Order: sequence, then structure tokens, then C-alpha cells
Amino acid sequence: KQYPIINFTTAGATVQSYTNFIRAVRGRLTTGADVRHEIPVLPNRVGLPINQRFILVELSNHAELSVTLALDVTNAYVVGYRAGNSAYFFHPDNQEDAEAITHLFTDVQNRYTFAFGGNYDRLEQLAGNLRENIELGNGPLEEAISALYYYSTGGTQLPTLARSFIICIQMISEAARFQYIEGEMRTRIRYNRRSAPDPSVITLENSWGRLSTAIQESNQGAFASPIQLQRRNGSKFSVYDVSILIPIIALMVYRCAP
Ligand SMILES: O=C(O)c1cc2c(s1)-c1ccc(F)cc1CC2
Repeated sequence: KQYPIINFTTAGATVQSYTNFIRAVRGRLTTGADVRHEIPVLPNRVGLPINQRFILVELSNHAELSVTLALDVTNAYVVGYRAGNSAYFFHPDNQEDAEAITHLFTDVQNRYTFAFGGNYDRLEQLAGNLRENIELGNGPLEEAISALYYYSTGGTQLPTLARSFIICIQMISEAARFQYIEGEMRTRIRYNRRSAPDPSVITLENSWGRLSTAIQESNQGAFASPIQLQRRNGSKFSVYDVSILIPIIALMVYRCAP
């Protein structure tokens, strides 16, 4: 009667508690995943029954405010959230996705669909800040949780809401998709620091869809054409094969193989 729920709190969070959380998120994302090959592939969108389509991530903080993000199991992305008696959804791209989200938070009194999508380019415009200048860490996540909650009371303006989504999406969705990004967050929690993501993180995020294609279309693990990534100092290199990415990318959006 309800989708799977994973709980996390910034209150007293540790390296261990955040590692447990991301491991549980990946576990729920991959109940229907294809795990026969080198890297897990998320369930195919087409033909996926609506009762397997979403998972819920319930966040709380030191103020004991709580919000619940809905994640699409087909791409691990945040499609909307619930705060109190209100639910808020990004603009869906097509009618089928708009129908699927009517199955979320079906008890709330107030449902709203934003005019805008939840992709980074749009959220950065709304926030007035690029990912490069938005700090990540337990502190930022705590503030993001309160901002998301108080959106429902009128206490949060849209630019701060957008910045809060950018923080949640990176620390949950992208940490679930990439062991590399989970490790970046782990280091921030470990040393109690808040800091913006370096170019290696931003380029991996921008590349997740392209990597998913390059990998699932590989022949004997070899890419058809290289894809370029960045080091933490911004220098660029190419990857040509699946194996080197096994430790880096934990989940892939389904893609067709010829
Ligand atoms: O800062 C550094 O020295 C490095 C940053 C990255 C490295 S190395 C890497 C190597 C091979 C891959 F398939 C993927 C990545 C992710 C980004």
C-alpha cells in the first residue's frame, strides 16, 4: 500500500550512518535491477508496474522537521517531495510520467506541479548559483531539509528551494549513482566540512547518461567512441572501456544493446 521508505537524519549523522543510508537507497533502487553484468542496470521504464516504480526517502534534521523525497527507480532521480499536507512535483516530460506521479502521496490535501523540470541547468537558474558555488555536506543538507519543509508554510522562497534541491539531489541521487560521489560526501562528513563539488564531481554528474550508453553499447567492454571526464584539478582525460568505471559508477539507466 506504500512504496519502500528509507530514513536518514542529519542529527548526529556519521560516516557510518550516511554509508548505511546510501547502501539502503542503492538496495531499494536495485530490487528490480539487472545485476548480471559488470555494473547494475536500473529497471527499464517500459512495462514497469506502477507499484514498483518509486521509492521514498524520508529526511529529518536536528530541528526534527521531516520531508519525503520520491525517487524514480528507473533513473534514481528525485521527481517530487512531500512536506506536511502538501506534495510538490517537477514538471513531467510526458503524459505517462504525469500519470505515474498521481500514484505518489495520494493522501495529501494539496498537490502542486512546478512549471519547471528538475534538471541542474534549470535549478541553477532558479537558485541563482551554479553547482560549483553551492556547498555540500551535513550542514548544507540540514539547512536544505528545513528549507524544503518551510516551503509548504510560505517561509522559503523559490531560489532557496532550488538550491536545496541541488543539495539533496547530489547527496542522495548522485551519491547512489556513483561510488565516487558517495566517497566525496563521506570525506565531507568525516572532517565536518562543507564545500562545493570540484570539477570531477560535476563532470561525472553531467556524464551519467552518456556513460550509461557507452557502457551498455560496449563490445567486449570496449567503447565505440571515448567519453571525456575530469580530474579534481579540472584536467581532462578519456575513458575507453567499462572495467575502469566499475569502481566509479554504481547504477545505470537502462539503455538498449545492439
Ligand atoms: O582527481 C583525480 O586524480 C581523479 C579524478 C577522477 C579520476 S582520477 C577517475 C579515473 C578513471 C575513471 F574511469 C573515472 C574517474 C572519476 C574522476
